[PDB]
Amino acid sequence: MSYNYVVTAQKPTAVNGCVTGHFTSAEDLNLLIAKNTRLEIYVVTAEGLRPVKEVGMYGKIAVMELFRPKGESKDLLFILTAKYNACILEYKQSGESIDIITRAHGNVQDRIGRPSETGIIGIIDPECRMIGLRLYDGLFKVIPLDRDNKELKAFNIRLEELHVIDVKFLYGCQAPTICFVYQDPQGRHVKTYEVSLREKEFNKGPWKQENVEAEASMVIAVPEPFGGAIIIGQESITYHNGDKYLAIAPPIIKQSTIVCHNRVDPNGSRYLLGDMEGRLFMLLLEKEEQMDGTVTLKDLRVELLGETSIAECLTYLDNGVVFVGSRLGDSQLVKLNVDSNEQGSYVVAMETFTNLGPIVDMCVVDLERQGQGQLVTCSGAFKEGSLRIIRNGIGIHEHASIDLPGIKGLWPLRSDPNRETYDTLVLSFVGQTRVLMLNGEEVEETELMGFVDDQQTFFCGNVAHQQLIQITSASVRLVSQEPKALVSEWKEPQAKNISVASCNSSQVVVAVGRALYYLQIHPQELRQISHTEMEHEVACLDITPLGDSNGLSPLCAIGLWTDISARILKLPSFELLHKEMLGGEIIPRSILMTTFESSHYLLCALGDGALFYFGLNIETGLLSDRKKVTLGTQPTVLRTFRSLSTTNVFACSDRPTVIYSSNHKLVFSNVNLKEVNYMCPLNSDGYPDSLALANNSTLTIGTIDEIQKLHIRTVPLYESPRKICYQEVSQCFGVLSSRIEVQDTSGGTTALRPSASTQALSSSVSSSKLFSSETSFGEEVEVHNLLIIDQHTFEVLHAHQFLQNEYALSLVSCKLGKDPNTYFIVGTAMVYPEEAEPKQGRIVVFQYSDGKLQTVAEKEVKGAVYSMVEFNGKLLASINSTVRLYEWTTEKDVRTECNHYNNIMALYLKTKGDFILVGDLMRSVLLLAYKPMEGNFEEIARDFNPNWMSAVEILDDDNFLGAENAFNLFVCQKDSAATTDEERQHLQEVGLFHLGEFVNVFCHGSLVMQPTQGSVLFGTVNGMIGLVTSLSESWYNLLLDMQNRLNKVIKSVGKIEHSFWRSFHTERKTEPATGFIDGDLIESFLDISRPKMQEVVANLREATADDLIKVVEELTRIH
Repeated sequence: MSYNYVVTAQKPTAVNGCVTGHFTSAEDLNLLIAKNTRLEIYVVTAEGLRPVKEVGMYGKIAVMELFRPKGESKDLLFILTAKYNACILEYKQSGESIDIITRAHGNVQDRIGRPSETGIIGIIDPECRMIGLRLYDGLFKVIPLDRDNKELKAFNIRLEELHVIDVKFLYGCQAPTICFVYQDPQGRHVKTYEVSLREKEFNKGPWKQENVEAEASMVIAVPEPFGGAIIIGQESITYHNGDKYLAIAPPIIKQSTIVCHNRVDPNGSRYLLGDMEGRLFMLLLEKEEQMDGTVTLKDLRVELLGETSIAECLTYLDNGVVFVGSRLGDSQLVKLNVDSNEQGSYVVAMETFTNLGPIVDMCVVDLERQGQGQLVTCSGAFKEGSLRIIRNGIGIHEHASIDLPGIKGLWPLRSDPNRETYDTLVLSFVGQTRVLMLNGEEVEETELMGFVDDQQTFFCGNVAHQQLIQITSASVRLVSQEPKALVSEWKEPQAKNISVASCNSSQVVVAVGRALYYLQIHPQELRQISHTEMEHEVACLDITPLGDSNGLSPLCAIGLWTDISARILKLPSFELLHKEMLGGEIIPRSILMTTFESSHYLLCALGDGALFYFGLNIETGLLSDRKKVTLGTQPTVLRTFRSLSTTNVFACSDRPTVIYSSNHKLVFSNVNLKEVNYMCPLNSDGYPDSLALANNSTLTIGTIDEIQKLHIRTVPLYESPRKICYQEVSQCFGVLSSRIEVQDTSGGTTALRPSASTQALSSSVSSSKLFSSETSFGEEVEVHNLLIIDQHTFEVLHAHQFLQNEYALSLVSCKLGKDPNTYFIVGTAMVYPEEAEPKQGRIVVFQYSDGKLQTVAEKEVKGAVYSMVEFNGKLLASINSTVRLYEWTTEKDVRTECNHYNNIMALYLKTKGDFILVGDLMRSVLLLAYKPMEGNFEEIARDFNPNWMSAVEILDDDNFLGAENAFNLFVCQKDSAATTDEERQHLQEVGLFHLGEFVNVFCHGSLVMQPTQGSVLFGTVNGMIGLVTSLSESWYNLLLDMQNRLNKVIKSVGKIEHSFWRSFHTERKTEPATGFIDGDLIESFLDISRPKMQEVVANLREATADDLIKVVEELTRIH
């Protein structure tokens, strides 16, 4: 009985790979960035990066190189997956659309062979003669790249060298030559082989085998004008070619390990090198032009250019710009300058891109105290360490709220000449019009000697010539602004109510039923120009300069009444241009024509809740892009606001929505408000970049946040955060962090930079004497702290430092025993350098009150305290293969009963309100319940068959979620079978599914606000935030069917079956997925085309596309 649903909440933000070339067009410079399962394509330009296509793969990308075979117009992309999916790709965009076509594809998995330390390595020979894969110890796969072999049939060559460190094909060879650094006793060396694909063998290197530094770990092939290879290790860098050898031991490098490199100049003359500690260096190869032998190379040299944030991936874009691809911190675009600046850095940050980085731990908390939910995460590592608050939707800060009922409309008001901005706002009612005034934040009501106070207004804008138009239903008026009066007044030649308004600034378009009059605001006078009548009744009109016109407006858009029609037509005349009939009998409420960028847009909202979106030429009006997307259930009221430069539309509805721009589409995210019936933008003096917003019965103004479906706040810490616990009563968080210091001259550890725990506002250091038992004069130590962060400011209120070599591993916020107070409790371990497994630890009790952090109680323990949780009233801790329950004395002391415990090593632990427990010992999951007799736990049940756990969660009384270090998820369940002794002792695994991420933390909570059931989010190493829910058996089945029908249709990038991708996979076993659905796949159903869509949804059970789009949209709202 297990039936679960997973979706991505936030795609991965960590950068794993990033290569450079011309994939789009021969003469076009791209940057290809690899996330885990995301390939992101950019075109480099003057500003920075212009995006073009963002695909997702059904696998983790492990190798990403570009290359161009003979007779090949631009470069192809080669990619290998972690699950051994090879493929070559081509970028094809001709038409309006773009496509990654799959030239070739195949699975290079080998039945035998064990995965080598350093992992999958993928290289391509310089004349593209082959693909070189190192996947397994003692094996080198070769893929011939000729014109055929569209299946990437490879062959293997035996490799006598059991442990390879790195490998690249060498440059300038009359035959595939590979250069590698392997290891055997005797240290490590660099050997060579030629590759005969005429007969599958290695031949013999173009040169002999030399030794290398024990830590040689990167091989670099340098191009033809020098050839040879560069070998980087610690404390030395070297050059190898033939009987040539150079080498340098620049001390600058001895410190951290060089981790990545990238070619600056194609001469091979310069290279970027990145540290673990984030230093960027420039390597430079000193040429020498000899008489008329050739161009040789004389010497190497390394210069520190500065620091970037820890680089995984590094890539000289162009013109001194470099992309920094980070996995432990934010990525960035950075400029190299020739002169150094202040700080003496040749590097300068131009742009930073968010990385939720390693989510090491998290929790959900309603920070604003509103029924919604926010994620707060411990993110990053070392200097890149931080907190992120992720919050859903766009929000708006409120200032003035008037208890004002019934409002049918809202238009700006500038009561002065051309002195800019606005000072009065006008509110259409029911059958009235009541003007205001603003001497600031003041909101009095007095009218104008020129508008009507008993005539519902349909418009209240500005024009020219000292003029304020008020289109009433009875009469398009015109007001004098200096004298303050009536300049003129228009009236339907019969006396017929104006049904629908429309006024830009320099011109008008009323409609009185099916007829239309066009009137111009000329010098102190209205000016009739036209009359046409429509096949049906007019529901709504737009006039607005959509481009190359300063108020005199070309077109006129329209939604009609019986046939549900939308139409664009030429205003001077009203001649029909062309139109789109839609469905149903629900009429259009609103229609809008607004431009954002290099696409002109025409939007049409129905009155059931639907919205449809159009392409328009400013010039003709061709029936351009169309698809049914829904919003609230009420009629939307479209409208135009001022944001930044990229100004946009607000959708008023029972579900307030914004339409922004991203790559070149228009965002579609929620505004976090009850319901907005109408809204006009603003500038006004007492309320500056505001917006006004009515409803049922209120009025308010205010600004607008970012955009994205998710808002993210960063809180830098300059140090690793490790755990986090909200403590409401204190209105703050606890976060365990560690930082690195070093052995100074006095040995004393010091500090590499200031950071949360050192820069803290208040401070304190442990002072216990519980221990009293050696060090190296120059090395590294970690120093751990508990930080107290205010949930509003996020300042480090207080930082407590632990004992030397004490590591905090676990954190709790709770109340214990009968004590009213709420403590932060921390579990630790004395981590001495040699003897691995901890012999000692502490359980410390801390209190935060009036403003200080007291150290209530202490309690020594005989081992590391890997984790703990507040059970029912006692405190349940896990100490090094032992589980104990602690009682909180009424005298304020934590005490246990050694006659009592359970022998287990719970790395991970959870509890269900009952007396239930989910532990983890030797790769297994266990369900234990606290029996008050034996005063122990009872091992109700476990999951036999290993599983290297990384996270764990209780879904409910009988279902338990597990996450393992193979990127799989699983669900164990208490089997309800006879013989309630043993069958009931083995919890069977009722579900499996290959996630693709590495889960570090589970937690109950949601990000959306106020029918599936249950909700569990998880954070990963890659920054990706997931979500897991339960379903009913019918939904599981409808959806399971859905999936199958869905694969048949959707074209998988590198032609990889979704069924294989999601199939559970650990090196031991391989099974298909079960009790698992990915809404990720399931939500792709919306981006498909109708023709494809009715191809799905064909036999169960009305089975409608429209009907089935409705369920899928109802599932998107889970996040």
